Amino acid sequence: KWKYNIIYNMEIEVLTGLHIGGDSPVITTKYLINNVEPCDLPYIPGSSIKGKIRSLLENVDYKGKNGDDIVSKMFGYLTRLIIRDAFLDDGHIKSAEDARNVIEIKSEPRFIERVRRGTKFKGKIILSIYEGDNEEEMIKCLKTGISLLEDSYLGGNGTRGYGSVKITLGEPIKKGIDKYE
Amino acid sequence: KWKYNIIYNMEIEVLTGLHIGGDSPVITTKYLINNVEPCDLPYIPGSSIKGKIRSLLENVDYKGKNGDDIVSKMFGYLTRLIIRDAFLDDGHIKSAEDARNVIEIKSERFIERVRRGTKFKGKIILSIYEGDNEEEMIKCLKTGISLLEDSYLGGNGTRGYGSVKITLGEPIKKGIDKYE
Repeated sequence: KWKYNIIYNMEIEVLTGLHIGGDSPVITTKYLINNVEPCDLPYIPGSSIKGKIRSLLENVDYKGKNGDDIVSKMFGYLTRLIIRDAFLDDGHIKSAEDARNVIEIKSEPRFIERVRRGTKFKGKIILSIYEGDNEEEMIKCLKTGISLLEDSYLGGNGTRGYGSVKITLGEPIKKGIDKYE
Repeated sequence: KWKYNIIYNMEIEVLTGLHIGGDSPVITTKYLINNVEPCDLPYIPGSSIKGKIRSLLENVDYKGKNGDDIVSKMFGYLTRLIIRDAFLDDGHIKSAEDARNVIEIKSERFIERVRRGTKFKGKIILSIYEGDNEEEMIKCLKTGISLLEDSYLGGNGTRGYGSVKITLGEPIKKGIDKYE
């Protein structure tokens, strides 16, 4: 039986140049910049965050308060955790030329695209809570997974120093059946 | 099996004009001056430091206590050593007063180079697994850093460019405890 969803308005700040692949470009999608101009701009796929956090917890052998596989129960072997695609906070992005200033071309002698340090992504995380679930343990498993990621990296070329990320969850919003009406 | 991570707060001080390429400009990224105004200012890519340190270790034929290719086990052939990009100390970005002095235009052709005395900071993350030689790993990293100080970062090292002083903080050990 379902209790409520916990909603997190997550923010992802790029600390070192971030490369999530699609010369190798980063994955992009169409934005309407300044509510006028169509522009292809980076986004962070939810699969990248969820897959990276999951692999990090499996590397540290994260188990629940007992021996339970909370990692499997949350991230999947009924859905308990969605991490959606995150899109650019277009807060200081007012023209298509301001847009892909966001992207740096970095040589390594191929040329790799990266999302420059300081760009911010906004995305939702939805946690579904059912009766019999340990909400505090699930949040904790999510939090320390985020902690693991910040001492690691998103995307590729992390050995080269790419993809250091600061993840900020807001305060949790609990929505029960009442709030959906 | 993972045991812990070792975090070093790293500092890099330019001793002689450092040129890491992108008239020949140095690689730059967007900074914020006073956290208001944008400006393109230099940074040191982590690949420059890691690549030069490994390159130096190899010209020396560095090995572990046995025939260990510890350079490969660390710098790669699982991740064990991350060297992140290094960005300007927040002292150089309190005003436009300081951003202009950071870059010197030196004739040789005009070559940009980061002025002597500017400081960068970044992180070195080491991951230690079951059966890895932590003492030799740290020794191999520190030996490469030591060799770097008698070499150079970037280009035109023969002309005296890119002398660098690297300072590692005290190591921060982080097991599962510090991540919960």
